[PDB]
Amino acid sequence: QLQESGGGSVQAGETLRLSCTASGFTFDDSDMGWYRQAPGNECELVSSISSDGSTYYADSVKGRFTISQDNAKNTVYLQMNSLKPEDTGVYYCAAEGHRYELGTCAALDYWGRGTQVTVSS
Amino acid sequence: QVCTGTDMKLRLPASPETHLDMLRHLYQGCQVVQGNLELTYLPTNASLSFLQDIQEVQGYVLIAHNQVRQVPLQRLRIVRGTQLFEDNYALAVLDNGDPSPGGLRELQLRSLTEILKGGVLIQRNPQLCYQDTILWKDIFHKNNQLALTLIDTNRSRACHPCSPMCKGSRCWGESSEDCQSLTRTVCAGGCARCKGPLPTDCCHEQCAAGCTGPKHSDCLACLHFNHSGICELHCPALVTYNTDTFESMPNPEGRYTFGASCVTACPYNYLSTDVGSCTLVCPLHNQEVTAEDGTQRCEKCPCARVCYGLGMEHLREVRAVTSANIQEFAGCKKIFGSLAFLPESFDGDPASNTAPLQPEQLQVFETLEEITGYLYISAWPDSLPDLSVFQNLQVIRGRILHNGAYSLTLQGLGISWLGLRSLRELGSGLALIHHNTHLCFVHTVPWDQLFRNPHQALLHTANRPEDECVGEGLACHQLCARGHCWGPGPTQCVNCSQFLRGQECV
Ligand SMILES: *[C@@H]1O[C@H](CO)[C@@H](O[C@@H]2O[C@H](CO)[C@@H](O[C@@H]3O[C@H](CO)[C@@H](O)[C@H](O)[C@@H]3O)[C@H](O)[C@H]2NC(C)=O)[C@H](O)[C@H]1NC(C)=O
Ligand SMILES: *[C@@H]1O[C@H](CO)[C@@H](O)[C@H](O)[C@H]1NC(C)=O
Repeated sequence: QLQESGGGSVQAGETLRLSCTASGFTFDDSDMGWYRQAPGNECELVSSISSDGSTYYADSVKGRFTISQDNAKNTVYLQMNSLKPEDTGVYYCAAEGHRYELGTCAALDYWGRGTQVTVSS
Repeated sequence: QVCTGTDMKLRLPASPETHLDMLRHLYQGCQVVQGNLELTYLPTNASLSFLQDIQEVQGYVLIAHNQVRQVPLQRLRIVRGTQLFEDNYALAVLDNGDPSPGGLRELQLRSLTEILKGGVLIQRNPQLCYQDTILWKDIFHKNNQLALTLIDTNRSRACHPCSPMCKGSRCWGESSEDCQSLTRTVCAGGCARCKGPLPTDCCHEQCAAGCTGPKHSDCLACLHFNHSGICELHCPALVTYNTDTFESMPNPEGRYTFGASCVTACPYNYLSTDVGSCTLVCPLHNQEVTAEDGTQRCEKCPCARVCYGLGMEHLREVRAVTSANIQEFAGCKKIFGSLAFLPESFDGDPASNTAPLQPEQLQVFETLEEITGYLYISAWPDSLPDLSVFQNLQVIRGRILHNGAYSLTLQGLGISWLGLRSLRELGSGLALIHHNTHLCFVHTVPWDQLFRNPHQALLHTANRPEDECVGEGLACHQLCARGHCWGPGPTQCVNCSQFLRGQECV
């Protein structure tokens, strides 16, 4: 059972740490990924990490967002530094392996998953 | 719990006065509908509090020419679409409104979450909302091939938008309870149905429309068959084969497949097969058989010549018995098919050059003793006062019913009485006797003893009033036990008050 934590209202330029916690599982040999959906904008894959720790990002997040899978506590972290109001939306974590059909953001929105991000200036 | 459906379509009921009564009889207390759930030509006043128990429709749901605003099909989880409206749609909603405004306003199919085969056709009904708000492809099954959807929003009102609590603003109604639950498009692992986002929340492969848990006991609906609360792919075969020789021995775990539920034995008026099935028409290179206690089965057959009625063989497309084809029933003691008498029968058609049918040609049916399908009569020779040519008819099975509801249909006939003295049972379906000006001896027939399941009854109206019959002295002879008789005199009594005299009573 995967749950998202770490959301909140913050002034832009500040930082937030996002936690993708699980209740069972192992993310080994199954690369994870954070997604995000801004109000009335398309679902976007912000960052994803491999089973071996080879990270990927998008052009808007690189050098500001660092993704990292803890093995022991068995939780995926996403550190978001240099936040901009363009970031604001809802961030859903979900295995790129176990991918949905109606859309990652849209399906996880149905089941009431992900955590809220809010950014003013 | 399980009930037969109908097969009328857009065709218009002849007795609007009893039409609703038939539906109540059909669908009251019924959880699963074998064949089609057709709801058609209903008024505004109409109470449909019987449809509330309906849960599955193996046929196609049709809601057409209905001035009602509510159609309570809340508990309907799945439509298998085995048969399809226009062979393309599993759910058809057509012309519901037009000449407080009248028409369907909400569909409120809040539990529908499965359509195994067939698409959705909604058109021509102004009051209806929440028709384009629904994500139809989540209700559509994965392997469903017929995934067509033609919907019409053209309306004459304002649609109060879905509750904010409806995820995706997808809803059947403004209410908080009428939000469309998804069970396919929002699953992972790819598994057809789920109750959550993760693969560990996937429904068993043998579930349909969703589930409450992982195992096969938890299914909202079984995709294939129901094995006493479990959903197997096939039911347990009745035959096990010797490892060495292949000698067919009957196993005690065996179950016949009736609809989508494994059963110890078939229901009444249904045929058991060696193939481990319950059915109404027997497979090809097969013959019908009777048992010690009347139980009808289906043995493989050299296979004996037999008499086909309407809806079988070449008489599949034939509209009704006519002068061109009346000769075939010669000597038939049992017709495998339906007998339908229409105005065009006795009038004939000069465009085909099929001459009229004379009343003496009906003598042929003097031989005939059983009808597998149904007897339909909206025409007769005014010459004949009654049904004498069918005095021999012992039983109408009604395995094929007219418009899918009626075993016995008698409408618009100039005849004094019936005279089916032999008619001891009606296997399945309802009796529609109406708009027969001169008909007496109707309340004299004990129809309570001709019916076999409670979903059956007689629906009568626009006849001759019994008040008039008794007044004109038309009642049961004093030698007919409990005054049960088919017509005037001791030549009609059901049980004779004293000993036989062949045809006549004494
Ligand atoms: C499939 O057919 C079965 C026929 O039994 C339907 O009935 C269901 O039967 C199971 C047990 O086999 C019920 O579960 C439990 O039964 C016990 C009694 O043994 C009861 O005390 C428990 O509270 C529990 O209900 C199940 O509820 C019952 N469902 C009914 C009667 O509606 C079954 O529902 C059919 N359909 C499917 C899709 O399984
Ligand atoms: C049945 O329809 C008529 C139409 O004039 C209406 O007056 C009546 O109120 C309806 N019955 C009920 C109980 O609303």
